Amino acid sequence: INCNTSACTQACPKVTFEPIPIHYCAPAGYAILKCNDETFNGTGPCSNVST
Amino acid sequence: ENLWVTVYYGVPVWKEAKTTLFCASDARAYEKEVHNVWATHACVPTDPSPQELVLGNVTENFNMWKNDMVDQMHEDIISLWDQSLKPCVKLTPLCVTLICSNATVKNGTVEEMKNCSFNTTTEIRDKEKKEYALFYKPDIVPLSETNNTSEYRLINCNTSACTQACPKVTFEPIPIHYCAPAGYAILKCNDETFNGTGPCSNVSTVQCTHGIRPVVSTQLLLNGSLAEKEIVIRSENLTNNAKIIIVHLHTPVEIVCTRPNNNTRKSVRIGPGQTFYATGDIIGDIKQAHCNISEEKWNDTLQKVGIELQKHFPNKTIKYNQSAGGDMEITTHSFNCGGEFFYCNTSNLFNGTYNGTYISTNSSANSTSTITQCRIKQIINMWQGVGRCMYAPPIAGNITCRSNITGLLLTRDGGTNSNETETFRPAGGDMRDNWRSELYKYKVVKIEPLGVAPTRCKRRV
Amino acid sequence: LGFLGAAGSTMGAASMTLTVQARNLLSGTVWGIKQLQARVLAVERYLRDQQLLGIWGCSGKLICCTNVPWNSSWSNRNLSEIWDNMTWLQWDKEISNYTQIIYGLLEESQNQQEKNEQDLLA
Amino acid sequence: LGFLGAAGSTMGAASMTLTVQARNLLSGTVWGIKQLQARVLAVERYLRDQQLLGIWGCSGKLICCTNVPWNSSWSNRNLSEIWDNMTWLQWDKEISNYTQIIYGLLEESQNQQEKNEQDLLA
Amino acid sequence: LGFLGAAGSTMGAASMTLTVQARNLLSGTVWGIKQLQARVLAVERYLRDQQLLGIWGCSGKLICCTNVPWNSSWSNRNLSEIWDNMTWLQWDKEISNYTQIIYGLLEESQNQQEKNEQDLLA
Ligand SMILES: *[C@@H]1O[C@H](CO)[C@@H](O[C@@H]2O[C@H](CO)[C@@H](O[C@@H]3O[C@H](CO)[C@@H](O)[C@H](O[C@H]4O[C@H](CO)[C@@H](O)[C@H](O)[C@@H]4O[C@H]4O[C@H](CO)[C@@H](O)[C@H](O)[C@@H]4O)[C@@H]3O)[C@H](O)[C@H]2NC(C)=O)[C@H](O)[C@H]1NC(C)=O
Ligand SMILES: *[C@@H]1O[C@H](CO)[C@@H](O[C@@H]2O[C@H](CO)[C@@H](O[C@@H]3O[C@H](CO)[C@@H](O)[C@H](O)[C@@H]3O)[C@H](O)[C@H]2NC(C)=O)[C@H](O)[C@H]1NC(C)=O
Repeated sequence: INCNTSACTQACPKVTFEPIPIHYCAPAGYAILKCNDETFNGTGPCSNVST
Repeated sequence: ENLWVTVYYGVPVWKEAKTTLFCASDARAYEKEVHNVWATHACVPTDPSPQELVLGNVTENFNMWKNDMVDQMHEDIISLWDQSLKPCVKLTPLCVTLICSNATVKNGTVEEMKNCSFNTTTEIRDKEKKEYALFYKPDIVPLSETNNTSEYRLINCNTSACTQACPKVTFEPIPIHYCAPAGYAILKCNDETFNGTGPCSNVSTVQCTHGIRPVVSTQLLLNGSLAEKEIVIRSENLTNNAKIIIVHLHTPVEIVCTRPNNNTRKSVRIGPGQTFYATGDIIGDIKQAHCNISEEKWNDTLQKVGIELQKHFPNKTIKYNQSAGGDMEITTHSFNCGGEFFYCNTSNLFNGTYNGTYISTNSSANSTSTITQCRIKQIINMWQGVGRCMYAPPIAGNITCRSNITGLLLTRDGGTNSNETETFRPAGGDMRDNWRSELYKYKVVKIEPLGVAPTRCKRRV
Repeated sequence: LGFLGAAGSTMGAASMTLTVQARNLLSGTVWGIKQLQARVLAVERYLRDQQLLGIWGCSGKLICCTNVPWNSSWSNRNLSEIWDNMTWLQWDKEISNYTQIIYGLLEESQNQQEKNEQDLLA
Repeated sequence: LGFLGAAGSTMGAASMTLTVQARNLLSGTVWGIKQLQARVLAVERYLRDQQLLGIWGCSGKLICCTNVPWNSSWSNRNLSEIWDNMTWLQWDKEISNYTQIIYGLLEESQNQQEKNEQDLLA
Repeated sequence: LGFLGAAGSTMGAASMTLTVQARNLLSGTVWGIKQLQARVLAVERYLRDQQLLGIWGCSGKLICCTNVPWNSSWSNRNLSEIWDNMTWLQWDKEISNYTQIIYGLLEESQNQQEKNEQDLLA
């Protein structure tokens, strides 16, 4: 089915797919806040917040 | 007097020093796609603010030729273009034997384009099919000493391989501002009657340089900046006749070109998932590419140059002579317009002999008079040893190139029989000399905030 | 006043409002590897100059009074002439020889003088 | 007390123990050139802030009493209630207009005041 | 005196002329991205160390006199012995335990001590 739009690459067998967790994480001088209200409709004030 | 030495921080002292500079472009280019134009991609968004400021009491030396900022420009722009030709198709199956027709037109009043054919790799690497393409004459050469006149070669595979330019990048030069880091400063020379060396008696601190147009050229300086009040002529030393004299112009001279042929693009699929574009049939009649200039205005401008070349060689009169000859890349005026590349045989503009007096334009015999021929190439070895190839794909339709001349590049020619009419020529040269014509106003310096002078303080423990 | 509003100006004018030339060590943004090389900026220049300026006891980006004695063999132009008439942009070119000696004198005097703090509050 | 153990707290609590929020300007490890641009981090931010804070005579990462006169036309809420009741995370939003004027007033006052020091021991 | 002209020397000699060891945090030039990481240099080390040294009130790259009380339970070797005979390169090895407590004591004392100036000026 290739060669009608592009060329292709075999995935190397030395790499496998199953997702390892990642922690996208802040630089110093910046900070990440976390919204601690479970009944949260995606907008508005988070009346409980934690750094 | 037992004075105690102090230290000051924030001292206004300069040191001319080397550094890199940031290439920066105007804001409107940055809503566009990657590499479209290239100035949006590899150069930073700019800001004209703050205003340039005069340094009221100063005296600073400038040396246009010894400057190396132009070399940083040159290296950065070459590296920029080299990165631009990685993500495109590296041709390859087209460097084959090309079977071409040999009917010939033979009747004159015409100069034509050759029709050729070749076998191509489609979506099956174990299959080949027939294709045809129109190729401009310089790009194609006879194949072998075995005189099969129908078998012709693409000009590659003798020195290098080539890469097609992607259609998603275009060549129109976006302005660029070569700009300083903090701790360095850009000083601008404000003397208009400046011979290129010695002191600039009026100098200004500038945030960074006004817009440079990196317009490619080889024999004449297209769209740019013009002199304040008259013609000013610059060279390092007229003793060596081999160096390139640069002439600026005050009034513009206008140049317009045209490719009256209506080329049509033909899409060919060359290898898996990548396309090659050629020229199909030409709609309409076959015609010659040309560029026009107005000859009374050109003659006047050339005489005004003549009264500024006579200044340095007063006993010897002036004669403008045809180009050096030999290689096409040297002995022709070449430039870029609409993405296509023109190559003009320009002996017509520079034949004459000037004698100090002013032979005027008035009364005008015919105000519609003009002075008018150029070839076109697709396989371009644009710089020497750079990864020379660029295959410029054809464009649809036709084009025009209305533009302004703002300066000349010349050779002063050696003597002959001590003739009073010792001559000058047009002169091809490096692209560094092309950009040296437009950054002469500037130098770079390094600020030294820490200095020592005698206060009258004493100190406490 | 601008980045260089005192270049070629007198000592009186150029020594007041030193701040305008001291603040502008903050710029630079992304262009490849060479830009991030080009960001020596304050990151090296300011840190160097401030390390010298603090090692001599002058922790301040302005006029500071050190104690090292001006000398007959370094000056040779009339004292009163300098502070009213000349510019920095011709004074540094006359003093440029003796920078390295002064740059050691100013720190050895600082080490000499902060020592007496140890005794004067012990 | 944590990185933000005073956000939305009163002036007295948030002005004491300022150090806990000042020290957290050190981090970073390799994820290539894009990360290495992220190391402007403290290298540029801390130097900018300290340059400002030192140009105003306040070479100290804490409370520093400058002299510039607070004005009738910038305050308009009663003096006594601010230092007992309110938090920074609304004071900054009341005052945010007049930052730039203040940022020049404090440095011109420093250039003024160190000059008198230059005479008062000369 | 060189970069390490006091290593293994007595405290008196090593505590005078500290500048020769403080200044050598300026070097480094280009070799690719890994070198550009390698130039953390002063740009992180000095900024860290000076942030600690200023948060404790000692804005000076030399001997500074803090106030926190040395204790019976941290010392246990005779006072007069240390300053005349021993070297830093074996003193740090005996004091290595109590760095973290001292590093907080020195800053909380500084915050405690600048306050009395704030109110006295009021
Ligand atoms: C560069 O060279 C290449 C060749 O190397 C040129 O490409 C060739 O172009 C011709 C012309 O288009 C093309 O031949 C035609 O292909 C058509 C495909 O549909 C055919 O249908 C057509 O057949 C008619 O013409 C023949 C004469 O050429 C007749 O012999 C034939 O019987 C057909 O005539 C009948 O049908 C027509 C239908 O309209 C009808 O009107 C008549 O009355 C009659 O009943 C042609 O064969 C070639 O195929 C092309 N070659 C390749 C390899 O593609 C190219 O044009 C050149 N470039 C330039 C600018 O000239
Ligand atoms: C491609 O070629 C065509 C034809 O050669 C160009 O079309 C022509 O363009 C000119 C302008 O360059 C038009 O001229 C007009 O003339 C009238 C005369 O009254 C005047 O009022 C206008 O100001 C304008 O100058 C002309 O009409 C037009 N068509 C023809 C048949 O000549 C076309 O511009 C070319 N395109 C490119 C991209 O080069």
